[PDB]
Formats: sequence, C-alpha cells, structure tokens
Amino acid sequence: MIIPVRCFTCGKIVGNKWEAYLGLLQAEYTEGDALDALGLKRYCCRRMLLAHVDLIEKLLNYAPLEK
Amino acid sequence: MNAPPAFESFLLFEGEKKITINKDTKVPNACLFTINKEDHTLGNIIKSQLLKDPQVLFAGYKVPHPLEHKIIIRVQTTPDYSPQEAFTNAITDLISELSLLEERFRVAIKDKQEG
Amino acid sequence: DGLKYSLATGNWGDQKKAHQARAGVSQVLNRLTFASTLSHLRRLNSPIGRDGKLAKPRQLHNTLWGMVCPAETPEGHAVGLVKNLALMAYISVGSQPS
Amino acid sequence: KNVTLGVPRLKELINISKKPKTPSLTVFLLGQSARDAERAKDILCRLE
Amino acid sequence: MIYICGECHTENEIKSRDPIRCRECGYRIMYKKRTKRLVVFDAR
Amino acid sequence: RKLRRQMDIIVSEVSMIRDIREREIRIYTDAGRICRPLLIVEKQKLLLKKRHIDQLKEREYNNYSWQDLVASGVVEYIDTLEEETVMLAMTPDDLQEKEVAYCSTYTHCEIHPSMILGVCASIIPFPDHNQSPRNTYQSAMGKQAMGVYITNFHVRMDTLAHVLYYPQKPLVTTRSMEYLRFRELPAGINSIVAIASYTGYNQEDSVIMNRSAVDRGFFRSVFYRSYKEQESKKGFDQEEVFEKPTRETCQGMRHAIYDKLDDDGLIAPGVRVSGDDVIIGKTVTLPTKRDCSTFLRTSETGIVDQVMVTLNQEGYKFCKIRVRSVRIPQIGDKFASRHGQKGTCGIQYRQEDMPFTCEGITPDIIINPHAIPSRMTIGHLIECLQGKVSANKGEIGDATPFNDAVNVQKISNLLSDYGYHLRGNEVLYNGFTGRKITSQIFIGPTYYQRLKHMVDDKIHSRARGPIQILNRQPMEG
Amino acid sequence: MGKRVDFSARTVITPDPNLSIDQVGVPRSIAANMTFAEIVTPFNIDRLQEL
Amino acid sequence: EITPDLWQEACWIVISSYFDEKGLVRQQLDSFDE
Amino acid sequence: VIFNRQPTLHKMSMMGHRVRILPWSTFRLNLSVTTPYNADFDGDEMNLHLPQSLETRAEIQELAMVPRMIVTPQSNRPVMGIVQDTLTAVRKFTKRDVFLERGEVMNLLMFLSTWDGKVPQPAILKPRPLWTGKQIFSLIIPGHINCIRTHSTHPDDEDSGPYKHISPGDTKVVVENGELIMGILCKKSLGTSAGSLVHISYLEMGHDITRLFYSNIQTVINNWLLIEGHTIGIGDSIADSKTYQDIQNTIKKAKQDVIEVIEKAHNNELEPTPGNTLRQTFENQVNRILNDARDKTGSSAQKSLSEYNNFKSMVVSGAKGSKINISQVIAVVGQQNVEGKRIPFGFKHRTLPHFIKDDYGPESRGFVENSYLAGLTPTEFFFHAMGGREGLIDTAVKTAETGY
Amino acid sequence: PYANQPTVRITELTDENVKFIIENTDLAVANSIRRVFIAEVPIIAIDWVQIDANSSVLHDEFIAHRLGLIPLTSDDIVDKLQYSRDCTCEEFCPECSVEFTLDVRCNEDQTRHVTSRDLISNSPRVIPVTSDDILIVKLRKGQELRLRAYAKKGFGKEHAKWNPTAGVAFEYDPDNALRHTVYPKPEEWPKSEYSELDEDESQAPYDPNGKPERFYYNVESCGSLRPETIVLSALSGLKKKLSDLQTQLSHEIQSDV
Amino acid sequence: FIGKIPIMLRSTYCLLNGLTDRDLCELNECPLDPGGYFIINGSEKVLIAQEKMATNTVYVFAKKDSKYAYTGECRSCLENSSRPTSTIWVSMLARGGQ
RNA sequence: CAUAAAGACCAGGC
Ligand SMILES: [Mg+2]
Ligand SMILES: [Zn+2]
Ligand SMILES: [Zn+2]
Ligand SMILES: [Zn+2]
Repeated sequence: MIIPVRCFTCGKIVGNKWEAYLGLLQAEYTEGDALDALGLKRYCCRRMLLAHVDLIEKLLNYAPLEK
Repeated sequence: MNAPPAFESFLLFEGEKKITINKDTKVPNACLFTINKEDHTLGNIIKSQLLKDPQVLFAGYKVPHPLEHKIIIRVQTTPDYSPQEAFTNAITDLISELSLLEERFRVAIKDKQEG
Repeated sequence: DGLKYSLATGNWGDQKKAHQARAGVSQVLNRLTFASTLSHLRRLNSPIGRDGKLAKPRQLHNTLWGMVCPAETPEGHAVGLVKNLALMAYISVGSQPS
Repeated sequence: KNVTLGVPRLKELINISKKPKTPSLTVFLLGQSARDAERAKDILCRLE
Repeated sequence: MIYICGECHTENEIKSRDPIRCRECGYRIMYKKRTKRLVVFDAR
Repeated sequence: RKLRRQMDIIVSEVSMIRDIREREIRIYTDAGRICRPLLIVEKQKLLLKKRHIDQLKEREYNNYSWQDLVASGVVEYIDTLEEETVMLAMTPDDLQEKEVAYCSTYTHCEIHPSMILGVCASIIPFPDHNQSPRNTYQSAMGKQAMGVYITNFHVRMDTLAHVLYYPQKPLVTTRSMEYLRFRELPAGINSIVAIASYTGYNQEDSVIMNRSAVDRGFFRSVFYRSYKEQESKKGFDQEEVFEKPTRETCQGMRHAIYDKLDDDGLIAPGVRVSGDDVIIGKTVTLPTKRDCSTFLRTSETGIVDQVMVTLNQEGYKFCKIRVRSVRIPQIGDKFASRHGQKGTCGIQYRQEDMPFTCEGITPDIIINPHAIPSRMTIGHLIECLQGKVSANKGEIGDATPFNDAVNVQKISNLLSDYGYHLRGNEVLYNGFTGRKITSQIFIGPTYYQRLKHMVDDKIHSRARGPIQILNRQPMEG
Repeated sequence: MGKRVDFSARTVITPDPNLSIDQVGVPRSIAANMTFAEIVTPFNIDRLQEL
Repeated sequence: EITPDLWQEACWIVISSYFDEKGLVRQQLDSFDE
Repeated sequence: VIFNRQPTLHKMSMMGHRVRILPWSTFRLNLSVTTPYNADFDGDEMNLHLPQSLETRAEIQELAMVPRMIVTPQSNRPVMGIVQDTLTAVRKFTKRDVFLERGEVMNLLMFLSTWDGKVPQPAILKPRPLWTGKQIFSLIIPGHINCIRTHSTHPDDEDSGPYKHISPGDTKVVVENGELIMGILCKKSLGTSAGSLVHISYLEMGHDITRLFYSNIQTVINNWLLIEGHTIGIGDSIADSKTYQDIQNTIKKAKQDVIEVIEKAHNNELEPTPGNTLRQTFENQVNRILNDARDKTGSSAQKSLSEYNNFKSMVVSGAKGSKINISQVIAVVGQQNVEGKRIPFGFKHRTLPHFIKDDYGPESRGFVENSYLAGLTPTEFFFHAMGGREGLIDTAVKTAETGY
Repeated sequence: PYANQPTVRITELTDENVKFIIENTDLAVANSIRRVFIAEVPIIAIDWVQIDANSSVLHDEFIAHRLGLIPLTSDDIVDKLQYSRDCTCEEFCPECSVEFTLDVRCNEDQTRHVTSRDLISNSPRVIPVTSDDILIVKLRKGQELRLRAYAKKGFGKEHAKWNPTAGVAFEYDPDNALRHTVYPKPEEWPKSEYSELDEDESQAPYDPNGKPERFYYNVESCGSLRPETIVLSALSGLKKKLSDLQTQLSHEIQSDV
Repeated sequence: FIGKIPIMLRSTYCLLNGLTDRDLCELNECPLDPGGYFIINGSEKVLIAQEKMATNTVYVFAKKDSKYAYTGECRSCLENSSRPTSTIWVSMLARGGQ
C-alpha cells in the first residue's frame, strides 16, 4: 500500500526514507548502495524498503467521489 | 472481542494489593511474596540480588502464566533472620546501586562532551 | 432467461430436466487473492462422481507432465478430480478440417 | 505371494464375504516329505 | 438529504419516493455523503 | 510438419501423429486438446538462434512478438498423444551436448522445466526441496492468503472482502512470479523468523508472534462486509418503503437502537455500528406497518464505509451498504509460510521478552523446529537462508525451482562474507534473564501469509436460544 | 440417536503448557454465555445474592 | 550463431514474449470469441 | 466440562476437564492431552459441553475425568505421554553432561508443585556446587517408584560382557526408591508404551499423583528448555565433504549393478525364480539392489551425524521424526512407487517423453538419486509428486471405510 | 551482602546513538536496564484521533493508526505532563495532552504528499521531529484531509508507538570464556566487534571462576528522546518502581504485624 | 431480436476491449484484472472446463465381470454441428462360456 | 421480548 512508519522488527523510522530512496535509484546507485546511503544497517530495516510494494500510485488513478 | 484492554499489565483496580505476603508451612523460616501487576523486569533484579545475601538459602520467582501479570517469589533464609528483612534489604541495596549508576553515567556524559 | 438461468444457478441443462442435467459448472469466482482468481479461472473439472472410493481416476498420470500442475489440487473427496493448469498450457480452441 | 491386509481384509472378515479377494490355504507335511524337498515336490504336484 | 453522484460528482438534493437520476448526467448511482456526527479513533 | 511450421494450409493448432507399429497416420483439428509449446531441435542444434533472442530482448517498439517467433518455425505446439512420438530434452546445454551416448535424435527441448507448475504452485520458492504433500498443501492455502486482491476495491461492492495493510513482494521470489503479477498484488509480509522452542507455546504447529510488531501494523487487516437491500412492490396495496420506523407505529419492534438512521432510513457512512445496530430501516404497509429492517451480523463491531442507493432491473430503489472492520492479528489467527507450514499463534510476547541477537534484532515470528523433521520442508530453511543473504546484498534472490546453479553451499559462501555464520545459525540472548541461549538459533527473514481463517468468526457459545420450528430443537449454524 | 444440544461452545484451540492436565483455558465470552443452574441453600445464599 | 551457457537469459526472454502476447486466461477468451 | 473433538474414535476423545478462565478467544489445554484427541494446533476446533446438574457433574468427576483415563483399556498402555519439546528437553536434560549452578536450580525447584521445600545436596560440592539433571529430575519422580528401561541407542553388547551396570554410553535406565540413578529418558521411558515409567507411576502410586508427575515434568523442563534452547538449521542437514563422496560412490555402484542385471535380461541369461514370471524376478532383483543402496547410504548418513546435530536430538528421543527422514534429507530420497510397483508406463513403453522407449534403468522408472537438501531434478520431482498423490488418496479414501 | 558498585564508559555519543559499557554489575540488573530502555521510559505519541473530512483513498483508522507511530519531541515536557489517568479534570487540559491539527486539501493537479511537517501543534516544544519528512498519506486533486489529534504521555508497555528507542544492542562476554553458549565448531563463527583475541584462535579459554561483567550496550534513539536522556529516564523510572515497592512493602509488613 | 447473450468480460465484444490504462481507470476497471468471466445479476461466474472422453476415436477396454472379454467402442458426434452423441459398442463374448 | 422459511447446489475448513 504505502511504506510503514516504524519498521516492524526493531522500530526504527523507515517511513520518511522511501521517496528519497527512489531518488537514489533514479540516478545511479544499486539497492545495496542506496540502503547504505540512507543509513539502514541491520537487515530488518533493509527488508522494509527492499521488499516494499507501493500501491498508492495505483490507487491515485481512480477519480475521487467528490470532484 | 475478548482481547483485554492494553492495561492488565500494571494499573491496579479496586481491592488488589500490590504485594501480598503468605508464610510457607512446608519449611520453617520461609516466606512467599506475591507481586501483582509486574513481570520479569523486577523479579529478575530482586532474585539476583537476594542470592548475594549469605543468609538467604532460597530465592526464586515465577510467573504462573504470562497472560496474567503476577509474580511469585519464594524466599528462605537462615534462622533468626526474617525473609521480609532480606527482601527489604535487597530493595534498598538495589536503589543504592541504581543511584550510583545514574551519577557515574552523568559524569560520563559530561566528560564525553568537551572533556 | 435460459442462458441467464443456467449460468446463474450452475445446474447445466434444461431446468425442468435439472435432475438429468449435470451440475458444477460456473461457480462464483473467488476474490480472496489475485492468485486465487488466476487459479479459479484456469481449472479442470472431471465429471466422475466425487463419492467413489476407486483410485486411478484420481492418481497422477504421466500424461499430465507440463500440461497440468502435478502439485496443485483440492483435498477432500476431490483429490485428483480437480486439476489446475500449468503456466504454458494452452487449450486448442478448434477449427475445421476444410 | 501377496495377501490383502488392513481395512479391505478387515472388511472381508467382518462381512464374512462369500468370495474373498485372496483365498489362501497353508499346508504342512507329516513325514519325510516335510524335511526333504523331493517328496515335498511330489505333494506340490499332487495339490495343484 | 444530499446524494453525491457517481458520474459527474455533482451533489443533488432529492427526496423519498423519487426515482434516482442525477440531473445533467442522467446517471443512476448515488452515494451517501459522509455524515456530520463525529466519531473518535484511537491511534493504536 | 513443414506446412504447419510455416502456417500455410495448417493452423499451428492442428496436431499430427504418426504411430509407426499400427501404420496409422492421425490428424486432429478438434477442439479441446490441451497442448503446450516446445522448442524445435534439428540434429543436435536448436533452431532458436542469437538473432531471435536479440529481437525478443528489443521486443518493445519492434512490433515483434511471440507470434512472429511461431511463424519462424522455432517453437511448436504439441499435445498429449503427440508427445508419445516425441523426444524431449530438459535443457539444451545439458542433453543436447555430447557425452557418453544416451540419445541423439532429440527433436525438442522444453523452454524451461519450472513451467510444469501451476499458478498457485509457482509462488513456492524451491519446491523441489520440499515433500510433495507440502507443495500440495501450499497450493491449497495460497488461495486463502490475505492481500490486496484487486486495485479497484474501493469502487467494488462485495461480500467478505479481506485486504492487507502492508503487502510486500518477497525477498526470495521465483522467476515466474513476474508473470503472475505477484509483485503488484502480493499477499503476505516478510518477517524475521527464529526457529526455536522458546516458552513452549509454539509446540505442535503453533507460532509465537512479537506483539510490538503487531502494534506497528504487522499482519493487520481490513474486512469489508456488504449488505444488499431491496425495496419492492408485491401485493396490490402491499409495498416496501425505506424510512425510519417510529417506536410505536410499526408492528415488529426490537429493543435495538434505530437512532442512527437518517431521514430515508439509511445509516450515513462514518458511523460506528455494533451488534443489533440497525443499518437499513425498511417497513411494509400491512393490509399498520411491519418492520423488515436488516441487522448486522452479531458482534462484528465496525464502521459503515459506504452507502449507495440506485435502481435495479425492475426499477425499484435498491440500496447497498458496505461496513468495514479492522482486525489486528490475535493469538487465535492462522498463519502459513509459503512451503506448507501452517499454525495458529500460541501467544504474543512484547519486544521486551523476545530473544535478541547481539545487534538487537528480535524475531517477529517464532516457529517450532519439530515442524521440520517429519514434514520435511527444507525449502523453508533454504529460503530462510537465501532471504538472509538477499536482505543484506540488496538483491532479491532467485528461487526458481531448478537452477542447478544455486547450491546451498554457494548461498552459505555468499552469506559468510557479510559477517554472519554461514549456516544461518546465530547467537541469541534470552529475553527474560538476558543470559545467552546455549544453542544457536536459526534466524532469517521468511515470507509469511495471513489466512482467511480467524478465531473471531469461529467462536460460538450457546445457552437456550432460538429453536427449530419442526423439531423443537436448537437451530443449526 | 444424536441431536443439536444446548450449553455447548465450539472454538479454536491453542496450546497452553502452564495449565495442568485436566484444566482448560476458557475465553471470557464462552464463559459469559454458558451458565450453570444452581440451587440456593443457607450456605450459598450470600454469594448468590452477590452474583 | 548459438546461445550456449547464456541460456538462462534466453528461456526467460522467450517466456517473457509468450506471456506478453497472450496472458493466463486466453483459453476463456478464445473459447468465447470462437 | 466434558470436552470433544470430532470424530470421536475411542472414549479417550471425550474427557471431562476443570475450567480456568483466560483472555482472548481460544480454548487452551496442556499438550500431554494432545495425543488423546489427535489434535495439532492449526485451525483445530473442539466442542465444549457443560453439565447442568450436580448429579451429572459428579458422574463426570468420578468417571470421565482425565487423570482417571490415563491408562487405556484398549492396549493396557497409558494414553498420554511426554510429547514434542518436553520429551526432547527431557533427553538432552537427562544426560550426564547437564550440570546446573545454584540459581538455575532455584528456578527449576520453584516450578515444582509437589516439591517439599528441601534443596537437595548437589552432586559436586567442591570447588563449586553443581546439581545434575538426573539429580533434579529425581525430585520429579513421585513417591518411591521402581522401573528399569533401556534407551533407544542402547546396543546389545553392553549386556554381554563387563560394564553391564556401568553402560559407558550412560544408557539403559534405573529408578530405585523414587530416584533416578542412571539412564537417558526417551519415548521408551516417559513416552507412551507398555510398562513405561508413567504407567508404573499410575499403577503403583495412583492417578492423583501421576497427574502432578506429568505437570511437573512439563513445567520444569520447559522452563529449563529456555536456557539451552532447541533449533533446526541447515547446518544440521549437511554432512561431511567425505560422506557425500561415500554416498555418491554407493549410488553409482548400485546403478552400475542395475545396468549389469538389465544387460543380463536382454540376453535372456536371467533364469526365472520358481513361482515368478521373468518380469517378477527381474523387478525383484532390481528392488533388492536399489533397497540395498538406499539402506546403506541411509546408515552412512546416520553414521555421519555429530552428537550436536539436532536431527539426531529429535529422532533418538523419538519425540518426532524417524531415521528414514534423516536418510532422505542427507543421502537419498529413494525409490518412488505408484500402487506398490515401480513407476509405470503412462506413455507407450516409456515413462516420460524424455526417456527412451524400453528403459528399465533406475532413472527412468523413478529411483530418486538426489536428496531434499541438494534438491530433486525435474523428472525426479514429477515422479515424486506421483509418489505423494497415492499417499494423499489413501488418506482421503480410507477414512470413510474406517468410520463405517 | 551488599549491592555492587558499577562503572560506565561512553565510547560513541551521537544524536542517533549511544555506546556505553557498564562494569562490575550483575547480569539481571543489566538485562533489566536494557529492558527498561523499551518498556518503562515515558514518551509522547499521538493517541486520540478525530477525523472530520477524509476523502483520501486510505480509510480513517489506517491514517489514525499511522498518526500514532509518528515520533514527537519528548526531550523536555514529558517530565512535566501527567498521565491522563492521574489527571484531575474530565477530558483534556494542557497538562495531560498536546493538541495537533491537520488541514490539507489538494488544489493542484500534481499529487500532494501529506507529511508530518503538516501537523501543527499548540505548543512550540513538540515538533513532529522536524527542526526528512514522515509521509502520512498522499492526495490526488480534489482529495482532502482535516483532523484533530491529542497526544498523551505513555510508555512502551501499553502500545509499541510509545517505544522511545530503536533496536537496543546488548552483549556480554563477547569472546566466550563462560561457555553460556557452546559452539559445536567454534572456528566457523565470526568474531564480535569487542573481541579481545587474536585471529588465529577461535575462543578464549574456559574460566570456571568467572561471571558476566563488562556489559556492552548500544542504544539507538527513534528521535523522540535524545539517546543521552533515554538511559537517564530509564534508570530514574526503574528506581521509582523500586522505591514504590519499598513503600507499599513496608506498609504491609507494618500492617500485618 | 431473438434474445440477449451474456458477454465475457474483456473478450472481443466487451466494452473493455482495446482500452489502455487511462481509459480503464476512467471506467473504474483494474488493468490487472485478467477478465474471462461473466457478470450475471451482479455475481461473477466462471465456466469451468469440463473433462470428457474424446470423440470419433475407437477404444478397447476390458471389464472384469462382463459377458465380454473385450469391449471396443466409438463415442461419435458430427462436427459438433448437432446432437449430443451416439455410442456404439463392438464387443467380443468371452470364450469361457460353459 | 419476537421475527428472519425450508431446501438445493457449490466452495472451503480438520
Ligand atoms: Mg488438526
Ligand atoms: Zn529494522
Ligand atoms: Zn451526476
Ligand atoms: Zn486534563
């Protein structure tokens, strides 16, 4: 759906690191370089960004109930 | 629907005593403490502190079930020494340690910054 | 009303003959998961009765290599009698030998 | 030699079925036919 | 009673024992316009 | 065969068979034959060459697709009873190349063997490392996993809709999942899993969940129930009308609260509705009035999401109302991995009490090790290692069933370089006393699926309630 | 020969090692609906006036 | 003009084109269309 | 409350219990009661029946209670035994090597309900006090109970010569005067079998104290099981780099022998065994060779196991799993069979399109060389699925006839 | 028969991290302190959420859920605030609560990101940890979100949103003398960052007389509490509990006798 | 006008065919939905492929207790143009007749 | 305190 705040296992904040993450991937760095540049060390944090699926961009295509 | 509210863990409602004390008839000079609304955080401390006292023959705790928040601590001491006194002395010693640890930790903080 | 009916109820045939008519066709599609939907859309149903305790209608035959999934099947009286399809399987739709 | 065992044989026993799937008869030999395989072979020919 | 349209999203005022067709889009499906009275959530 | 490979007089659909000992020659143009494509081998060499893959990798904006690959005579459709006349090779670089002679004449080679697996069986990482009944059990359970089923679900009105908050594509995925669209609509979440016997609440198939993760949104879902309601005219003067009943006008009256209804007898969305709460007021003029009004399913305790009012086939006013309830995973719910290991949650421990590594990581989910030996799912262990490599490396691992190129030993040698014990074993500290746990517990992320089955809907309790009409016995259901 | 009966509650089971052999965990809802009929005596009349 | 030992790319490119032209449910659509 | 799971096969599937109210949604029961109901915990439900009269409550209490039903009249064995974790932790806990410092003994004694309150004097007094696993477990065994059993790994050599009572492997068992002298417990001791320590506790002492025997074992050996912990990991499924060459050598030997036999049968040199068709004696010989192979490789993989390997920890105590599973994991999965025979010919005189017609060799007919750890080949995977389908079908079909 | 006197070394001190070493101490005190780092340290996080107009594609209590997991700056006023249960007045006062307000609508065609920076507080001392931006939700044009929230004082026992810290690393006896864990093959295991030993030898020789000391800690903050005051607040709270036991304990021993 | 035939979604005669992503979003349809099912009375029904024995080919089987040792048969249809089936058996009486 | 019928088929659970 949308990236969770507060990584499930440890509780670090991954919720603000999604957008900027994409930016890194948009330029050069592979995921291994981007996740280290964002400062996620223990892999319980890394699985938040690495395994995430963003469905919000899919849900924002359909027009809302009110114009 | 049957989930208990977020506090059965610490908050005490009407009538529950924090500590209840029951003597143990299986052994002379042995007592049993029941601590409502606590878990291993406190019990492990108190048990490990009661094992230093040379007059304490037995010290142990258990949670009879995790979904209930309770602690049972059995204490057996040497003759002419009440186990309640051993438990009080244990708590007082624990405070005497934690205060010192706070102060030395503050000194360490103030030293690590421009020291 | 005939097409709509025999698609609606799943009893397949004349409705006054529904006793003689075969049933089990056109179940409601499962919306639990997109995988469950893809599975329900690709499926086979053997007409052999479910109650029968005889084996080998049921068992896994060498002719099922690659056209039908060896692993996937319901569990119940239906073991081996309902067969999901392998990914590359394509049913020939038919033509004239003109 | 094979024998029906388990649930099907239990059905044959409990039902007291007229014709079982694997009827079998064991045969023992009194004399020198028992120990020697020759006379045993003779009885083998006489029972078949 | 205000029903939001399901086509042009133009709110219309309509009353009981009336057929439902939204004016100017001629569309037959309306939605109920989330209520007034306020409901509390716990952030848990 | 030439004319079919060129598709001149013969559609590629037609199958042709020469049975040599019976001297027959058969040609089937019939409908219903199940057939699959295969590569074509002339002598020892494939007809698929480098220019074909060059154009297929450039497939976008070349208007060059699979149909032009069939029109080149490279690939060919073959059905069952023609496979009796064919010789297949598993992979070209293995069975085509020369060794101590087995077979020369090979006429075909399968595209990739893992395509023999169906849709639900294609989501299993390393299915060949598992006992086959577990691949079957997983093909059964994978249909029941909660997730985001269709992206338009906000528009749709459906009964019994389960949706998961935070779906995740797996860390260990099969190459074929890409074509099941399982990246866009995953059902499940990855989790950190230590396989151990801990407090004894995971014994049998049960599973110990971290509660502090459950409070962070882990396996927390939404349940949409839909409610259909029909206004109609049947009798001459007898009609049904949407309206808010008044305490004494209508005949049938239940002590439940009608005060949530609006002027038209329909609850506005955003109202909390509980057991006995009355969603739709509906009355029937009585030749004064009768109450046909509809009630929630008992105890659901939820909020009205959406209310829509329309005209049906006949043209009467027809109202649908969708209530939704959020369900937090309990110690009664049912959780299954991707290999066929399923079980309930014995109990939930907070992050305090969960066993922790040197680095502070605590398992979200603990499963009992006795599940492994008899059930014989090793692909759960191998998956659990490949995910532990895949999380660190930044790459999503490849579990596709037959590589021959992914050894357990290679995965271990790749893990040992990141600072871990190469077998996945890792030192844990006890949660309660902080003492080290003597044995070294096996930890790694594995992808887990919440299941439709939940204890809140399976609980029932009975004291002297409604009674069957004919038998004067308690009701059924 | 068999029939649907009252004072019976079905639900899912979960392992608790901390009970005894003959005990069982009962959720509070199943324990809320299911009742036991009781006779009032001079012994229990106080407790039953409490309940 | 061969593709040895690079095969793991080839098989999945051709599978890619396959599921790109058709899809999973094509049996239904071809049955109903004919 | 009487308590039930469908179907009820025997009378131990309905047993009266003693209510205790707990949070959340689910019934909860001790796991020694697992085996009577056949239950495991995945989605299992059980009915709860409440007696409404004091008369019927007395009947249930003096007839259908669980502690009274321990020993079954069917097999004159105890129904309930130590199962899953607690049995493995009993084995590992009962070894000589287990030594316990003071506080650990304080906890384990704290979880004994029947304990007198008198701390036993440790096995090692000096330099530091150490209790032993057998020394605390001797406090569990109630009253004075007398039993002699033998551990699973106990060989038959120790009985013949010297070390009858020493048993260098710590094996056999002795329980005298309510005390455990020696021996390692397993499914053959605390588990359910004729004359097991629990059964002897039932007949000699009674049901009341036997219940507390179960419960005490459960609690104390779980709460000790926290300390060492138990696990399975890939390192437990891997053998030595030598054992792999051993196993593969044995396999290639076997397949070469099969080639020799088949090439004998092509020249007609194979003589039919009396009472057997040439196909029957051929399949007999090949089955002999292949079963010899998989058995030998199995025994090798079982000799390659370290004392630390956890597969051995589960299998030796009989808690769960069996030696054949270790064999299939480490060495060879083995021959797959459809309807009691080697994989048939679905096609015309061949099993799959890949194999050549009239191939009776080990690979074509479904002998699986690979192991679950290394992973199957595709054809061995399909043959394996065929082998499992028969099991699923038997499971589904037998139940109706058995119930009828 | 007396309490040991511990010591502390602070090695790394940053705004995200603290590495300190407690020496000459029991194991249970260590594990209990690292436990108080999670459980009992009070913090401010949003609890009470009321939504007015939600047109977003995310349903109400999903967003209301995600508002509670946003860290708030707890560095100062947590000592001042009172638990809502101990508050005198009905409902909410400035003593027991902090009010946050959210007003967003998307006028422009481009998607708008509703982030914690949009949350507005009545008091300056609590920012949503903005001195990047935690994403609350996204909004298409025409979509709108307006809501009130009250944040309270709570700690990690209640709900995980009150955990002040991220993963807390705890270690002792890094080179294994005490044999509290037994490696089947010691030569296969990498060595801890605190290892004192040469790289040729796997382990330290067995010490029968030793007991665990020199506990190595790492405390990584969530941003609500600066990691220097997480340990102080923790020790203060734990000590407060112990003093409470001494109190009510003494009262019981006096009353029953 | 003889009658209305239900339409399979996303087939050639559906209104959802040929439409790209944006159009399907304006129409509140999911681009991922594979289609291939029916909508009758609001429910979504899926015709399940029904296994049957092939037609026009001669078969030979042997039943245990039959009067026949060998039964060949042809289940035969014409083109699918008309009629359900016509089943003809050609069998060989067992020589075990006493 | 009463009404929501019954039956049919299908899917699933152990
Ligand atoms: Mg079960
Ligand atoms: Zn993390
Ligand atoms: Zn409109
Ligand atoms: Zn206030």
